[PDB]
Amino acid sequence: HMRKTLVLLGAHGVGRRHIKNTLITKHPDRFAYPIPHTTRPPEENGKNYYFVSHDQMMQDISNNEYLEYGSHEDAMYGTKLETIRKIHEQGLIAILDVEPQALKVLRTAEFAPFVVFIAAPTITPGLNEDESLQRLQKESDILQRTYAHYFDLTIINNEIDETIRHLEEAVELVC
Repeated sequence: HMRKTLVLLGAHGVGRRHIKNTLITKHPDRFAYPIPHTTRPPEENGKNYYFVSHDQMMQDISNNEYLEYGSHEDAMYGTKLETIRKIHEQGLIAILDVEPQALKVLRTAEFAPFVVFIAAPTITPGLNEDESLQRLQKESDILQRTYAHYFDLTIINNEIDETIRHLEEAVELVC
């Protein structure tokens, strides 16, 4: 693989979770998702989470071993670079639905990302113009006008099945 990581940028709720899970479910021999590490007491280590002590996670973060990290209910969660490496070592493409900040560490030969921006729909006959859609479109626009330098491809998510097909075709070509 020339490109080993499919990075999906986009506003929260634009559909990246459905897209990511569908791609892996469809092609589990092609894609994988790096599960997070957490300091939340456990489950099975390595199933949905890797369990780590607070001190160990902090030491690893300080040593720049994490791609992303955050806190929730007195606990910490993060995606470790090593987890992505494991996927690559198996000849699989890692799918990462992350914030643009993650690209600082991901944009190297080691991870070789293909960065796709999944944009909010412009055709919305089935969606109420409520707070959720307005915020989705606002956030999508902020991302689009701020981080466009880093996009390899943009797909407007008007038809989610088409978005998935386009990603499959792009990956077949570029990765």
